[PDB]
This record gives sequence, structure tokens and C-alpha cells, in this order.
Amino acid sequence: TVFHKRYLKKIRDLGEGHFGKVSLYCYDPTNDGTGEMVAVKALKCGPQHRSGWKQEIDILRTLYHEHIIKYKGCCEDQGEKSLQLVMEYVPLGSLRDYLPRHSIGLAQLLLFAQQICEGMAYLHAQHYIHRDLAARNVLLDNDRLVKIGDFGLAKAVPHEYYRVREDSPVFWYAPECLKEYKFYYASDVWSFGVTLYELLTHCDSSQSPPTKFLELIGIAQGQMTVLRLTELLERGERLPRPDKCPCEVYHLMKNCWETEASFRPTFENLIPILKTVHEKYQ
Ligand SMILES: COc1ccc(Nc2nc(-c3c(F)cccc3F)nc3c2C(=O)N=C3)cc1
Repeated sequence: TVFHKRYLKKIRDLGEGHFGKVSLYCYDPTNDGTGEMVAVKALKCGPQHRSGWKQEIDILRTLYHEHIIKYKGCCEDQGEKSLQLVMEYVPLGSLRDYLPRHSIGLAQLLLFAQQICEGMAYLHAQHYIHRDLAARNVLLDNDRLVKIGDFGLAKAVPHEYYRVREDSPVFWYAPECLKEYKFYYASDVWSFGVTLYELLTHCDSSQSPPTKFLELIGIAQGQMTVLRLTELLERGERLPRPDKCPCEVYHLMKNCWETEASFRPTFENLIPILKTVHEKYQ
């Protein structure tokens, strides 16, 4: 499907993706206003960013799931000699923005977690890794439905891992990614654990992974932030238990943060577990 540049009326900016800005447009061929509101992502950039942006479109073109953000079409970008990526508009935005301003119950948070896992199980079956599973990339469709966005770092697993570059969300990353630059399917599960930590804190800035890990590491020696993070995690230190987080949920969180990647559950293993834990607290 092809969106014509002439009928796009920009309303406002939505945010910053990995290789580009996301903006809210009204697409109005009629000139009426009935024409739908769409989230449009555009490239900014150097040579290696162009190669990645084309891959992001290629990835998102092929994905189709109720907990992955809907691809709608492409729009030709005469202004950047590029292709702008048109997606569905989720007015509620990310969980990172939403949860600080809305007191969400534990049961509802566990449903979101289940929903994220279902979307990630799908992604892993299509042989893709996400590589920035974080609360900022989980978009709320409505109160009972979340969708995974931003596949800017997403990559095709051929081989059980992808070898990463030296931008990298280190505070959501497993020791193997930080130490050996190998991203496994099990590395996305580590990130999910951190995303689940984020949910149970209501994405409170003061309890955020960067804030909590930099409290542990210190900033007196910034050059060795990643090495100190690596050492801390290999020592078995972990992000604390969020206030009013059930002990069993924190154990699940800890199982996602197992140092050895094979000891972590797959996203298929997690789905039934979260279903049960959800029904418990509902
Ligand atoms: C709360 O204020 C907002 C902010 C952004 C959105 N909307 C969106 N934001 C992203 C987005 C981003 F802007 C940066 C990083 C990661 C993201 F997922 N992606 C999408 C959408 C969307 O509607 N469709 C895809 C809605 C409300």
C-alpha cells in the first residue's frame, strides 16, 4: 500500500526511534478529516544507517501479530530520497509515558507482560531478535492491549545468535551481549525481565534501570561503565524487587536474568506462566 505525500498533514512529533523520528500525521485524500491518523517513521544520516532503515522496513513489512504494531504502508520521501514507514497510530503511547500518569493495578500489568511475551514468541518463530525490548518500545493500544514497536535494532537470526556492533541499550542487556557481543533469543528474554521490572515500578524515573545501575556502578569512572556493569551481573547482583511486586513474580524476573543464557525460559515457556499468574491476581 502506497501513501501519497500530498495527502499527509503533519499534526505533531511523536518521538525518537533508533534510525529516525516518529511523527503523527492525518492522511486526508478527501480533504475532509475522516481520513485516518497515522504514525509515520522517517530516516534522518550516514551510509550504515540507510542499510539498517531499509532492513527495518523489510522486517516490519513481513510481521503480522495482534501485539506487534500494524504496518500500513510506505510513503515515498522525495525530501530524503528515502521511504517513510507508515504505521497505525496508538494515541496512548508507550508504557514509559503512560504508567507514570495512570495508577495501573498489578493484574493489568501482568496481562501486558503476557501480551509482550506472546508478541516476542511470534517474533522469535519468524527468526528475528528485537534487541531493544524495553518499556519505551511497548505501546498501549488500549487499557487491555499492548503492541511492540520500534524494530530499528531488530535482526534476522540465520546459527542461534547475531553478532552485534560495538545506541546500545546496555542497561537492558544480558552479560553475553555486553561481554561477547553475541545476541541470542535468550538475550531478548533478559531484556523482557528488565521490561517487566520497569512495569512493576510504573516506569518511575527514579527506579529506572539506568538510575539503579548507575547508583551501583557510580559515575566517578564513566569510561568503564559497561565493564563494571558486566562484573556486577556476573557476580550475581540484580535490580531490586519493586515495591508491591509479589515474590513469585520477582523470581520469574530473576529467572529471566539468569547469567547462563540456556537457564532462562523461552518466551513460549513464559506465556502459560504469565497467564496463570495473571488469573491469580485478577
Ligand atoms: C504519549 O505520547 C505519545 C508518544 C508517541 C506515540 N506514538 C508512537 N510512538 C512510537 C515510538 C516513538 F515515537 C519513539 C520510540 C519508540 C516508539 F515505539 N512508535 C509508534 C507510535 C505510534 O503511534 N505508532 C508507532 C503516542 C503518544
